[PDB]
Amino acid sequence: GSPLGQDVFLDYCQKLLEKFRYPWELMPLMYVILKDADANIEEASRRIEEGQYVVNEYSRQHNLN
Amino acid sequence: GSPLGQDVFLDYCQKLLEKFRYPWELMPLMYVILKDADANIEEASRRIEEGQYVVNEYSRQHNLN
Repeated sequence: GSPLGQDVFLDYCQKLLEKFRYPWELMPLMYVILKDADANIEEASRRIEEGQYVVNEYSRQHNLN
Repeated sequence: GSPLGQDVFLDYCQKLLEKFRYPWELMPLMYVILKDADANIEEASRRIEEGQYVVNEYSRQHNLN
């Protein structure tokens, strides 16, 4: 019923958290992102990445001049 | 999206960013979360919430504060 399945989950977060070196308070975010990407960092990172670029891109196109 | 497919998306993001008062640098995260919750803040917030509690909870059992 509840093996490491959860522990690993937080472990990936700490890793996704390390991959993006996010602060310790964004664990709830890293946590959800993985909940969607089946918890697969490689599959979860591709989202954040697009996100980082996505958001940044939205900032490049507009350059907030 | 070219029409109101992406813009709305960032709108929810900025809103989710406001609902949780997250800094402006977590738009890539608020962005992904919405990507999983059909972009519906209500369905997306429920995850974060469980997340905040989830992580916080994991912080109580082990007592990390």
